[PDB]
Amino acid sequence: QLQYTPQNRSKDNGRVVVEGVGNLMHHIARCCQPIPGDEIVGFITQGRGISVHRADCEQLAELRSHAPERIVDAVWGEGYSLVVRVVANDRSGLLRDITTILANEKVNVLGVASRSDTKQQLATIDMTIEIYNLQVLGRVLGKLNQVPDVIDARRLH
Amino acid sequence: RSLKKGPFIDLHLLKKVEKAVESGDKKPLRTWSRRSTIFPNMIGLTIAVHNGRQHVPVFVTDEMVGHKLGEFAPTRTYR
Amino acid sequence: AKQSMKAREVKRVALADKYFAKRAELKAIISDVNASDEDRWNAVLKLQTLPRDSSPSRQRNRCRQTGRPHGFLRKFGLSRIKVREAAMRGEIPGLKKASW
Amino acid sequence: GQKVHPNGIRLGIVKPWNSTWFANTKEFADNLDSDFKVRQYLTKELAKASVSRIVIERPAKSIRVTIHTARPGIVIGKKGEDVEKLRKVVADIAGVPAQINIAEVRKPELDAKLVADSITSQLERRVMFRRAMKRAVQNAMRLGAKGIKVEVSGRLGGAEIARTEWYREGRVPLHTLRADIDYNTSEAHTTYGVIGVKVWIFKGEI
Amino acid sequence: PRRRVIGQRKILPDPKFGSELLAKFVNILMVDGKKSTAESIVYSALETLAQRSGKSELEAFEVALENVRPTVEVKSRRVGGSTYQVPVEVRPVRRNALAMRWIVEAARKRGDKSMALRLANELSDAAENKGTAVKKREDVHRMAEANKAFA
RNA sequence: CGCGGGGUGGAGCAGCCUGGUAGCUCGUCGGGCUCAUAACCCGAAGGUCGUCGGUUCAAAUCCGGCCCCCGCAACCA
RNA sequence: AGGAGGUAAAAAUGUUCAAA
RNA sequence: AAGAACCUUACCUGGUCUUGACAUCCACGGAAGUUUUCAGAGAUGAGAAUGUGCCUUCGGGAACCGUGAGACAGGUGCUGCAUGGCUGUCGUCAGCUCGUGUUGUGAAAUGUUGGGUUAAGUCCCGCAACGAGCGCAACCCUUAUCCUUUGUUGCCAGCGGUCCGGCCGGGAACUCAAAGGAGACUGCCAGUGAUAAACUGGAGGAAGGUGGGGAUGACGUCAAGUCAUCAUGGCCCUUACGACCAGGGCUACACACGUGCUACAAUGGCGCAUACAAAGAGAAGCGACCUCGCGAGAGCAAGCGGACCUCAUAAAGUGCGUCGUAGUCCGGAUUGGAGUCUGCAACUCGACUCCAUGAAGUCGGAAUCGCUAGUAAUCGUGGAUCAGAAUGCCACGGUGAAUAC
Repeated sequence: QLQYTPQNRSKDNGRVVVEGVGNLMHHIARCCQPIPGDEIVGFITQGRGISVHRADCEQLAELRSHAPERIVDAVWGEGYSLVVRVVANDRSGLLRDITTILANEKVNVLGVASRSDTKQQLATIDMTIEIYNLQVLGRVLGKLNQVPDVIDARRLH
Repeated sequence: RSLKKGPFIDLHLLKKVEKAVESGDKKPLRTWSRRSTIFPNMIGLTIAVHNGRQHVPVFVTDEMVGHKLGEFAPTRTYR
Repeated sequence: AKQSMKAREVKRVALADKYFAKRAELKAIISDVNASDEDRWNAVLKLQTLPRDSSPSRQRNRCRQTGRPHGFLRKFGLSRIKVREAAMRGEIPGLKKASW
Repeated sequence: GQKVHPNGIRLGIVKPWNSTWFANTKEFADNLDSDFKVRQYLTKELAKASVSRIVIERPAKSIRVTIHTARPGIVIGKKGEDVEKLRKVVADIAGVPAQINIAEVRKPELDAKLVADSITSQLERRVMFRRAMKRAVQNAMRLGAKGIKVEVSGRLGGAEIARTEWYREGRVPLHTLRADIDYNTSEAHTTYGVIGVKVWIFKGEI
Repeated sequence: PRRRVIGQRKILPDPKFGSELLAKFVNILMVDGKKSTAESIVYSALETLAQRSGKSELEAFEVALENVRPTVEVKSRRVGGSTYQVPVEVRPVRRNALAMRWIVEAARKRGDKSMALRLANELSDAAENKGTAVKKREDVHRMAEANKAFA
């Protein structure tokens, strides 16, 4: 029910400075989820301007095998938006266990990417978010690797 | 269609281009001239035409010439 | 309307006469079929050098009193509101309400 | 609201245009605006001298200026002193010699404008409006005007809601074209704001 | 009018034949100001009628014109309060007038090549009172009959 | 435990019985009349036919299980 | 003018307070 | 909104300035102006040549420039239910009032009601009403007939000359042009009507009972609209809701609606030929003619700031021929290509041309609109706005009905 504001505010920009200049139309790609820290590598799509693909990655490398010349460099100016996989044992209110932590833990909860099937007692749950502060990322990983049903809860890439 | 003589452009960009020419296809341009036509000696350049708020980039290719820059930076966003 | 606008307009008039008034020549004889050489190109390229305004198309032309951009009459230089406002007063020479 | 301006509808009948002259679009609007300029400037430095109407004539590059006032003696300063002071500042605003003619009107209550601002003057004094109206009215009627009618609108007295009032005496045939219905206005500023003042005066015909 | 019992507009009779009624018949076909063409269409139809009829025209027309001319009409006057039909004697002016209106009417339909020609066919069919025009008049006759109960 | 009936547009009912092509009423929507609303008038969309599986070339329909809903029964004990 | 007989189916509703 | 590419522009994004784009006052330095280079999107910012003139009672001069400080300045910020001016409107509807008098305790009434009549509280008459005022009418403009005036760039019969073109002498009758007047008054007669108004018919008359049209819009209503034309009381912001600039937007597009254009055709399209207007507009404007281009236009270049010059062969219509009822030679949207003009500039977003392309549409549900006369209808011409940008608005004539018992 809580599932625009980012694209309306990423338009506020200042978030990327491409080869010495910002203000260029751009967007973080869905195949890397670039994070503020370890810079990036940018590619120029025909329309929709620059397509950042996070520094070092295959699809970005595939482009190198087509029009590598178009590819460009940039930084971050000023950890919004990312996904996290939390494959875990069964559930038993575990869906609450993720959320229980997340609640007033603050961070955005638009990553309704769960998938409970497999063969064994191991539901595959994923979560895209739009966490703000980089420090917040760390507290989550410590508070989410802990969970008993959880066997893995870290930066999906 | 328009202007019988002299595929028009604004000078500041012309020199901006020339400067980039001898300099080589490098860092993207800061042109605000959507009105300027695209001369052949601009191919490969990753110039970024202003867009009223955005300054969207465009990777010039041969065909992108007689066509004015504005055409590659749509203004209005829809749906 | 907004003293700034009117001042902006007269600024346009100033730059208007200051240049093209005797430097419309560029697009004139130089942007002509006689010297299609780089010279004509010099014309089309030096024209921009001239301050954006000055060029007559950039003379919005307002009412001489109220300054309302719309409904201006090139004739009296007054916006319909004022031209009427004065015409009734008996201001404008020979200008009674027509009745043909 | 919708009543035609009395002064306008009779221009080709009785009321002479206040600014007689001639020109062409090539130099018309200029003469019209400057005309307004001098009339404006005088409006300023003559409002204290009770001007009635400033007729302007534009003959042979020259700018003549007939001035109707009830008190020429104050308009003239001293031996044409302030008069010429005006012709200076006038031709200064026209870049052309101005023959400043001053004509006295000797029936101060028989003009619309004068009476009008007589009222605004009174509202400026903060005198109760109605007294002022009935005042000017009786003055006119006893001064021979076959007709008179005045109106005031706005806060008047500072009412929460604006009103409108009017008195009349004698015939004022606004539809009878030949009727010489003088008509003038003079907005009256007050602490609560602007307040309308209009005055009709009927005298003759043909 | 609610009042102005205005006198009627006198007209300008036909330039070709002498009938003023002919001219009127031109008018009730004259779309816009193309009165020239309307007139063209008129004489044409009369010419061709005079052909197959073999007769005159000034009167080869009336034997056809009479056929559709109404005898009585049914204006919906509503005496009493509630509304119903009421037959009434038709005025001679409105008689031949409305008659022409109908002829031209069926003529506007049943379009062939020429307007004039399809109309020629009409007037013929009217002479044999079998045109659609008379059928229209016949309809008015039935409305007269069924409502002949009223006055 | 038992026997019978039903689940169809947002609501109520058809149509199933006897295989191919689902209609009615209100309701929703679009326009009109009205100062405005309703009413009224014009026009329009809307239903994977409970779910799964089966039978068949084809299943709203034939057949079986499942979930729902109602009915009749649960006697001598 | 003295008098009699004939004369219109259906058509609901309008939030609260408010000025010399 | 009598015309959004920029400008406009008030909005957005971004980059910018603060006593400032606009105003005075004080002081400080300084002609103002002129030219030119870089950077920048531009604004601006940074350098550099040049200029440095009439009071010289000479801090000096007016001006103007830039600088400093502050009074201030700026606001298209809200508030039309704080306002003025202005406007629609009911509605060109004939109504709406007042004086004194009178009636009634009074709210009020009578006047204005009544019998007639009128487009009308228009008019006559009667009446506890008598008069007056706003309004009706009329006075104004336009238009219709005639006379006078004067005769170009107008017109040109009759005269003479003709390259039969008012082209040329020449003409003031004529068209016409404006100026001045005549004329129409229910004035004449018949009739009706209370010896009244007036209505009905005719005579004459260009014109007939307000001839046609316009102008002019009562007391007021809706606290209608506009505080964004303006002006204004409040309030509100004032290193920002102010000021500059660039790009953008006001042109978005599943959808709904008002007002229009253009069609669905055969009284029509198309082709060739061909006749007949009025109204206007025009100077950093209208722009002949001639040449080039398929054309929009281009080059060249008279005339004109105008009864002469230019826009400028009006179109329907007319004659002849064709298409022959099909989505068809109808339709012209859409779309590609190639262009022209405007203007720093035409992608968002102009107009117009050419080649091609060639959709919906075969007279439209319920419903509903205008219109009685040169109107409806149909046809084209023009103008303000305007660099450019009408299917809108405004204006002009052409053609030309039906019907109203």
